[PDB]
Amino acid sequence: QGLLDPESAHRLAVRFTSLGLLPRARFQDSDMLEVRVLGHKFRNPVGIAAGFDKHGEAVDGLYKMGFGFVEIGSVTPKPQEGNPRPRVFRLPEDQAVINRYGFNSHGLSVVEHRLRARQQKQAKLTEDGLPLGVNLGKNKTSVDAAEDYAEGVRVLGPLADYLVVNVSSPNTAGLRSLQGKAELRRLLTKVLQERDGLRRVHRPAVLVKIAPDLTSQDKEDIASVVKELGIDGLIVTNTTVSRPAGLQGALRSETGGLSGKPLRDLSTQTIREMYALTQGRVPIIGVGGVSSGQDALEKIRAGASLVQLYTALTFWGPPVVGKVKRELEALLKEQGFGGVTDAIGADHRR
Ligand SMILES: Cc1cc2nc3c(=O)[nH]c(=O)nc-3n(C[C@H](O)[C@H](O)[C@H](O)COP(=O)(O)O)c2cc1C
Ligand SMILES: CCc1oc(=O)c(Cc2c(O)c(CC=C(C)C)c(O)c(C(C)=O)c2O)c(O)c1C
Ligand SMILES: O=C(O)c1cc(=O)[nH]c(=O)[nH]1
Repeated sequence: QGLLDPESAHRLAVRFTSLGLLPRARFQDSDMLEVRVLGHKFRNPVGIAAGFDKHGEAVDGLYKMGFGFVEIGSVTPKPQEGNPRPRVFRLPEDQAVINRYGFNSHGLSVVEHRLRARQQKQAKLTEDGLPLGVNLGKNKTSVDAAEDYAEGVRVLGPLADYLVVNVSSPNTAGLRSLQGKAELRRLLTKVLQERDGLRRVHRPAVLVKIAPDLTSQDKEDIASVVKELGIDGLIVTNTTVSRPAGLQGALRSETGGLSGKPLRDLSTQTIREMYALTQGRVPIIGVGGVSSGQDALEKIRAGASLVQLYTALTFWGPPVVGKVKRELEALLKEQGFGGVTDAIGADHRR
């Protein structure tokens, strides 16, 4: 996969994963790694971040890889092609990636039928501690962003353990302004009303996924709206449009969202701030630059109940999943935690 262009390599990775051609992971999850949050049991706290399986093609292969939960998407209401290629760039010297896909999506109807073909299989997986998240986006030309998200709630909500209102892609014009207070309250009120209108066994948790580039005011406002409306959780963070000092990759000045190691601590600090602003009462899924057990535990101690990764998988391969989990269990023991749950937010209680 490293030898092809990055997008072609990704498509080959998705196809290979979907076929199950990867040997089943050998790491057996210990009880120490179980987390109960968002109304569900998670066998382990390490998920695949949105973007790897944009269209829901490889869910079962990803569980076989050892992920404790899978998030697909972002999915847009209508199919759309995204930006012209190339739109994904490797920064090997930084263990980073820059992408500007622009919400390439098979669309709600195609993804709906894909998930329906395995809906009862997923119900059993969820009951066994392996939940499914669905990340919702908006079409490029849509005139009414809230209605795009409402359509996603109605169509894929009934197939999801949790939904993500992705208002933080750097690659759709105007999207991140949906993170402002008034716009976000109106958008999330509509999303939650649509969610509440689904039948009980088809009613997912709703989370908001936020950028790492927010001002202090932006974060205060998001925290306020999340508590006012009863939003079920936050995903922290998407990719960054910043370019931290010190990037070495030749492609560092490509337009797009930066992921991987240069994002890691910006993400951890955003988790830390959002946990404090919500008094530790709002579950956080922490994501950005996780490639080791230490990376995972730092985000958990900062306030994350669960973590996700994507970019590290494309540098270290499938073994990184078991590596993170084994290192995490060892660090929890070394630091005197009974399990993941005991470590959530621990830095704030020092
Ligand atoms: C190529 C690529 C595509 C992505 N697509 C999406 C997406 O469609 N929706 C979304 O919410 N996040 C998307 N992300 C963001 C990731 O879910 C994650 O938030 C971010 O990459 C940081 O995690 P990482 O450093 O482990 O990759 C994408 C990231 C990458 C690298
Ligand atoms: C869009 C971001 C992006 O997404 C990808 O999916 C890949 C492919 C890829 C990979 O998925 C895995 C993980 C292997 C699986 C079978 C799932 C890899 O181990 C590698 C390598 C070199 O080891 C790999 O290149 C990318 O290169 C990039 C830049
Ligand atoms: O371009 C996309 O589709 C995309 C990239 C990214 O980093 N984040 C996101 O939410 N969408």
